[PDB]
Amino acid sequence: HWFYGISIGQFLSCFKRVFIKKSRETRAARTRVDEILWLLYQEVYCQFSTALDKKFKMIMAMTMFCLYKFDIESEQYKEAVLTMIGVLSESSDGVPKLTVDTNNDLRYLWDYVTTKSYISALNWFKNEFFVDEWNIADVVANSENNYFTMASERDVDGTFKLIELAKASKESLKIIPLGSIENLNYAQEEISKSKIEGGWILLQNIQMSLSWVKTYLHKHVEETKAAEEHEKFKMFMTCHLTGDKLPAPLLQRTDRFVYEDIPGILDTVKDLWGSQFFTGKISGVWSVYCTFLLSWFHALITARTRLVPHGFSKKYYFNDCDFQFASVYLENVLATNSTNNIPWAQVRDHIATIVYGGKIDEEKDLEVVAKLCAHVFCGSDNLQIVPGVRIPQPLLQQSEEEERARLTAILSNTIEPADSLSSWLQLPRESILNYERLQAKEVASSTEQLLQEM
Amino acid sequence: KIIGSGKHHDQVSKFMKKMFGSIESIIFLEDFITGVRSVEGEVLNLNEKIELKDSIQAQEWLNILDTEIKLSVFTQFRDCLGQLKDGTDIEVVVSKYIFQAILLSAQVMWTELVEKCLQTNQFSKYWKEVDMKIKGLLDKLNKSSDNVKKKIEALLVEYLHFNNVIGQLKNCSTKEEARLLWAKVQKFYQKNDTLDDLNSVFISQSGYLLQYKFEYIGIPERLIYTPLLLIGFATLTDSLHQKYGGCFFGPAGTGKTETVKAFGQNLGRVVVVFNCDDSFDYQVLSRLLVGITQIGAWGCFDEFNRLDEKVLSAVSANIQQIQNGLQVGKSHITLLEEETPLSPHTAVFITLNPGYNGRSELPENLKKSFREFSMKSPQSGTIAEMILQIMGFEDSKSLASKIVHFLELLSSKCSSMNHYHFGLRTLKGVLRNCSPLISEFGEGEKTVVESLKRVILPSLGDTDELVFKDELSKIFDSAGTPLNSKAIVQCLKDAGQRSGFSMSEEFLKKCMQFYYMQKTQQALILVGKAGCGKTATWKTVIDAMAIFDGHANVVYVIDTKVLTKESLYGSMLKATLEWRDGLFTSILRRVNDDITGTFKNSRIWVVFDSDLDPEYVEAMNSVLDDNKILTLPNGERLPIPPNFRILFETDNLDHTTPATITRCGLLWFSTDVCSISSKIDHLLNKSYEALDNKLSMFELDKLKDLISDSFDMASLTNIFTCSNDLVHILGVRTFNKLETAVQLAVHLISSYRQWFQNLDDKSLKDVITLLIKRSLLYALAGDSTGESQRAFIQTINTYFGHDSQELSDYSTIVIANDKLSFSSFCSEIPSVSLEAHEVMRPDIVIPTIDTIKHEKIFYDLLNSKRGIILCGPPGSGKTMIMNNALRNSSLYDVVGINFSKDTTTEHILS
Ligand SMILES: Nc1ncnc2c1ncn2[C@@H]1O[C@H](COP(=O)(O)OP(=O)(O)OP(=O)(O)O)[C@@H](O)[C@H]1O
Ligand SMILES: Nc1ncnc2c1ncn2[C@@H]1O[C@H](COP(=O)(O)OP(=O)(O)O)[C@@H](O)[C@H]1O
Ligand SMILES: [Mg+2]
Repeated sequence: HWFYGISIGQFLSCFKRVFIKKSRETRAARTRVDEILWLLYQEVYCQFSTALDKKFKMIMAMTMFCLYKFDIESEQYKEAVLTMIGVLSESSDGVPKLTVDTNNDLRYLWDYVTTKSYISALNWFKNEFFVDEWNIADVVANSENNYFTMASERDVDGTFKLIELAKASKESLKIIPLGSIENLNYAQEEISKSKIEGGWILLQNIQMSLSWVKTYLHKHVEETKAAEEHEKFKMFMTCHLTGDKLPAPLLQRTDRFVYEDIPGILDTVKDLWGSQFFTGKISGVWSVYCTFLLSWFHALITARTRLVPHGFSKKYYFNDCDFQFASVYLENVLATNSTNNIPWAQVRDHIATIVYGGKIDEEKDLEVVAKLCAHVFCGSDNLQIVPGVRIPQPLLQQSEEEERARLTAILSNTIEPADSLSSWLQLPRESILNYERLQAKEVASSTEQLLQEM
Repeated sequence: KIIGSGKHHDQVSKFMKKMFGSIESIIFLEDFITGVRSVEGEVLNLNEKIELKDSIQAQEWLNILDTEIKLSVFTQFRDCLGQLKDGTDIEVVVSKYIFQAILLSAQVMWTELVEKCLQTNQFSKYWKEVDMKIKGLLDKLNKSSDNVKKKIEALLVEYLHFNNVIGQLKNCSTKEEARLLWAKVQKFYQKNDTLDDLNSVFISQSGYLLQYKFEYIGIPERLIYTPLLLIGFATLTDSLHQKYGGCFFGPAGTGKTETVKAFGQNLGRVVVVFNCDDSFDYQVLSRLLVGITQIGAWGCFDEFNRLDEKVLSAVSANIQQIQNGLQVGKSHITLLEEETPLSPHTAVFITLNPGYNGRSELPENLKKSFREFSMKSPQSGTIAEMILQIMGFEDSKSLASKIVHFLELLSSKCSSMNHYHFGLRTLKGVLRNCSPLISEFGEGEKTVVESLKRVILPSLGDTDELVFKDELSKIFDSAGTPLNSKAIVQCLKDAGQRSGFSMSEEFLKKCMQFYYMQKTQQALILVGKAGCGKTATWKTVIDAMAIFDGHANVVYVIDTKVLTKESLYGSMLKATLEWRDGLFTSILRRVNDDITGTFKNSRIWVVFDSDLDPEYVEAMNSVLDDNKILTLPNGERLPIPPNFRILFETDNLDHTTPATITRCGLLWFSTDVCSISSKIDHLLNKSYEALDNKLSMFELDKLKDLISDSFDMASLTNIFTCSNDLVHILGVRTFNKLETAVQLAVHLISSYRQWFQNLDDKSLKDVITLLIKRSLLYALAGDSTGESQRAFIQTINTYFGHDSQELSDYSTIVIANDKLSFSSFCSEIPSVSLEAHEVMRPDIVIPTIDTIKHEKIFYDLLNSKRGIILCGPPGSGKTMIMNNALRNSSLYDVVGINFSKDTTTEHILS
């Protein structure tokens, strides 16, 4: 992948830290060489896994655990774990050479894998490093660089996380979105004055201005080695993993990491519902109720988007533009029509086909969106979107503020069950198990292939 | 040029098409402007004539005319709407007003009436009224002129949309469902209590309102209204309401750009279409973008996904600038390094085609300002019913349902094949071929049956024909019969038996299918393995039609793959700026330009007699389509006359695109059109007629009688079946070796005509039989190992009669001028000695039995005027045997070309 580039200098700095990091006396590995090797593995995983996404985090953890335990442990361990990864991958099958009372943790791993709990089996290797994965706080504080790239997918943006960090980190995060030539000139003035003033600056969505970055930002960051001699400022970049390929030298000069934090369905509902009234009310009570239902539907559709090929046969990024268009349509239909609910039948067919079904190009996914809309919008005085919540229709006095408070209360009362992806969404649990088995198979195949090379 | 044309004022009309997009000319008066006329041909008369003094600038009077045409269109609309509201017949009002005005008046009246009809829920009366209006328009279409016919067809399209919507509303069970359906349908309204007349009429869809700008649109190609089209309109109006642009993406040929253009026409706008990936310069596009922003027109980027990366980035930046200015509401946006006003009525649409990587999406900077939508091919049944309703078909719903069911049934039951395509395109082809058949038989079910049998049946294989017949019988209750049978069948029999061809049932069937297919189709494809009879079939049909109608025929047989694209279509000297005709365009110009020759009363045929590939046919896809024009990359755009017909003679379609197969009438030869003992007879007659010019009468009659009765198919059928048992190097089926056998036999018989007059009948019969055996052996098993040749010799001596002179491995007729007997001998084994200095010359050969036999057969094949192919391992002696056979003779001179991994065709000529 174009984002996971690694250089010799970064590796050597990471190894330098192995000695220059007297945190806590680790496990007694006899000779000092073994302890240094273990610390090297720990530091490499702790630093260089931030620049990777979840799947490659798992792949790195498993591969480096295999590399370490193919030397520390015995053959009864090596062939056991080799056949174990063969079992996890769906390409091979068999029983490992389980030596009783000799490889205990391998027996816990066997208990995990037989119970078909793939996620815990893959997190076992991460747990065996006994190291806490660096959050962005650790990366921004520890790394002695002024430039970071915050990559992710198109579904989640970590701008709020960076805002929360920098508000708690010494001053004034300053968001500078790109776009038209006005945005470009504003950004260049802002950076030229912020390298002197020292405030942390952020560059949302670098990708759309790729041609600009190839010409202005590239040579700038490559030449401004005196920025470290300027005031202590930090320049951030937000990109997309699926986006266009950033230039290699620009990416190499800056630090990189991948923001992997998918909020829960209830968390997304709460965030959207909170943000909707921040801009102020537009119409009466029914507009508020329809906006609440639209927030629920948007959260459900976005959550189902991530699963593939279970749920949606592809990945359709439903951004906030779809929500805005659906909200505008809801306001229009509730303004032209009357207070009664009669036009629900046309609220669905427009939302399920025109605003949220426009991007869809397969009939199965269109059917999925249509049935989701039918479930969410068709309601008669009591709506059960997920099996844990019931939404009563507005009152008779039509007190809008009380209705908004009641909707907030009914959001706060409920909590998300651990099996929400099977209960809150309509797809079955066996579908989730198949998806997890597929991802575990991919991880095991990739790590075995890497093991063949190394 | 316009600036310098400020005195004549008549040179602007050339550029009116470019600067207005819809009107092609300005109709002048002696000193006034008396109107305009569009590309389709239609006089829009301005209410107020424009005076043109000599001192006035072109800019000023063009500016006044720009508003005058819109005001005239509104005046026509207002006059027409009132007349229609009065209750005037649509037929009496068609002849008065332009298509756009009558269209908008109709749409507004229909919306007004159906609103109250929906209020009262009485749809039957208005449905019947609209049906009567449609029938009146249909019968007036037959009695329409060349200009009014397009207007009537477009009004039929819109009126059938009206009737479809009214019927769907009638079938709705509940008022809620009826209003749901009414919301999606694009309704039209006008404000009776407003000023600024040009903003009176607007359009409401899904609750969103769009103003109707009264720009003249002419009489455009109206798209058939389908429930997938109105969803496209709803998506476009949803995007336009929030000021977002409009993006379509989907498979090519789904009419994305045509849907955008139809949306513009319904709103009264002409959409400026920027065509991409046509070596389209960026500066001209930037100028067009500035014009779009300043005027307020709608700009559609056709095939936007194919552009150079730098050009794509620049144009995306410009589009983002325009869209940001529209969304914010700011005026005077900054582009082209200039601040220019931005009219708020501007809009940008994009159509993205699927690339090599599969799906194509917008650049990142545009994804935040464009609402993408996925286009699909329409449902077959809906537009099938719509087209059948376009024609005067009764029970059009039932006919369309039956046709669609039959097509799906065929696709499910018939054996899979590469050219078997029963999608929507096949349906549209069936309906287009059904259209001209209405003159012969009426608009019943049997017309559809005949069109299906004339389109689908020829393209089907042998085993699927029975499926076609029985499913046609069990789906369509009535099975028709074809007319014009006796005359053309007799003419085909005459034109075939005149050329020696055998009128078997299969050959006559294929000829009849080709004749019926060419009756309506313009581009023909004939597919079948080598030797089926494609050339024989189409030549026989050409001769039959020449004898029948009396029209002369001009045939241009061109091999496409021999000639490069520059030679076939036309080459341009980019370094000297001259365009060369090429081959196809030269013979097209010789048709259009010339009139002295018999070119109006004659049928022109261009037979591409070679394998076809997508690269060659994509340069003439416009010829294949309904445009019927050859679009050269640079030069005049040639119109093909009705007589000009393109045929494709090939043997496979493993590389031809589905579009070409669907557009072109396909005739598939699943089997040989004649049996073995009909091709043999045809070749025998073709050789007898050649010998006839250099022989006496009685001798020739006796000789041909002996040749005919000497062999019979009873004995030869076993030989032809046994020849397949032999292993053949460079294998060719015996149906193609028959030519070599017959030609060699006849030539060998003819070569000894001097020694036949004084020859006894028994010895003469033995000579003829032996020579026939020799020819049969060297044609059927002539490409065998050499021991299998002896096995075939034993087979030959077995299956023929036991009394005729047996053929041995070396039996040759040697004739001496001093004796009269045939004196057949074999195995000479000559001897020769040579000096030391002659040990290596390029012409020294040691004569052995193999060398003599090979030389004799090679020379006999050469004298038969047929090409030879010597196939053997390296060093076997093919070149040596040729050069020895031709060095002895003083009639042939050898030219040795040595082919390599790539020898271009001009190497042979050089
Ligand atoms: N009706 C017929 N009766 C007898 N012989 C026939 C008949 N039709 C065709 N033939 C024989 O079959 C031959 C087929 O020639 P033709 O050029 O039509 O073949 P084709 O299948 O189109 O192949 P090609 O690809 O070589 O052009 C004719 O030359 C003739 O010898
Ligand atoms: N009967 C023969 N007398 C003399 N030379 C022969 C005879 N048969 C085969 N050869 C040799 O076989 C070789 C075949 O050469 P050539 O004709 O160039 O091969 P090809 O026909 O495959 O191109 C000749 O060089 C010749 O010397
Ligand atoms: Mg032919």
